[PDB]
Amino acid sequence: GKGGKGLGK
Amino acid sequence: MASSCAVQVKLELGHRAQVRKKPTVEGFTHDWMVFVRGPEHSNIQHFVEKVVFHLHESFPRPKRVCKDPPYKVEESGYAGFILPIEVYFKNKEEPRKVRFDYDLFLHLEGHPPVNHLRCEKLTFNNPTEDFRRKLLKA
Repeated sequence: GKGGKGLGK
Repeated sequence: MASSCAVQVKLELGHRAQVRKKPTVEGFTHDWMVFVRGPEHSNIQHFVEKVVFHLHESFPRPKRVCKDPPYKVEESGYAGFILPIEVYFKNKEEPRKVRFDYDLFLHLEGHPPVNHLRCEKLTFNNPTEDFRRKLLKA
């Protein structure tokens, strides 16, 4: 769940 | 009866993202837009009741409902995420809706901007006459 936000494909 | 029916409809899911020239006061580095539409300007409102975009919990009012076209969300943010999209149908029979887990990915700064198109085909075996009629107007 947590820390699902990210950059890149 | 002797007769049987399979109706197929085309949906286009997609998103665009660009790095901002200046980030927002909240620290949002990207502007993005996500959408659901018919191919080649086809009017899916004939059979679509609403589209619900389930944004990440960090956004205010994260359940964004589009009862009419355009079915889209325009936002600013700092990172990509999986964005569940529910497409509700104008019917009183199953399936009432379909869900897609949409990959709302953002590129890094100094990379080309995102412009993604995802193609989905829905199949309805033996829909009701009323629902069949709505589907084939699109």
